[PDB]
Formats: sequence, C-alpha cells, structure tokens
Amino acid sequence: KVFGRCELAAAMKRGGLDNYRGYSLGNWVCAAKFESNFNTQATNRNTDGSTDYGILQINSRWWCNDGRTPGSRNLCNIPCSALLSSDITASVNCAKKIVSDGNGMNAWVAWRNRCKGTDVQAWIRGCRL
Repeated sequence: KVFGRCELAAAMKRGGLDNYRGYSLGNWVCAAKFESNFNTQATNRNTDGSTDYGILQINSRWWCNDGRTPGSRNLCNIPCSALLSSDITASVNCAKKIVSDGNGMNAWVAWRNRCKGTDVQAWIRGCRL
C-alpha cells in the first residue's frame, strides 16, 4: 500500500509515534518519505547481503528474520515480510525498539541526511490530526 502523507501521519500518531523518544511526528513522516516513498512493500538489498523492508526500511541483519541473512539477530522477533503489510503496526512496533537503541533516529540514514535539522513540521502541515 502506498500511503498518502496525512493518511500516514494519522496512522503513525495512532500508533504512538508522535514525540516517541522526543521525535515529533514530522520526523517519522519525513523518514518514511525518503526511505520508502510511503510504500509498505518497498525492499532494498544491501552489499553485506542483508535487506531493508517496508515503509521504514528496517534491516534484516538486526531486526527481522528473512531467512537469508546469516548472523541476523531478529531483535523484533518477526519475519521481515510482516513489515511489508498494509497495516503498519509491525513496522511501528519495531521502529520503537530501533529508535530506543541508543542512536535515536540516526539509525535511519535518509533521516540523518535529509530530515535531521530541517523544518519537519512541513510534513504534517495541512493534516487533520
């Protein structure tokens, strides 16, 4: 499913992401935009053999099991395919663990390079939240 900006903001908010670990909602919507272009089915393979899955491009080396990443830790205890669902709950629950891991949102490279320090408020402007 390809989410709309405001539609995604509402789902993430309902999911408990607004200001989770101090990160406002605009941060999360911005990261999703640049990581997957709001597409739940996005996947991207990395050079180390791991793959990134879903709306927030969660990596198979640490967070989910895809059965083809040797040394995977599956810290979110979930098959990576569950992260591609139209219901973002799994991605949301796993993202909470990732952001709490010590490096905050810097764990998402597109956030660090394209969202961090920008007016992220623009991402939820106009939305009825």
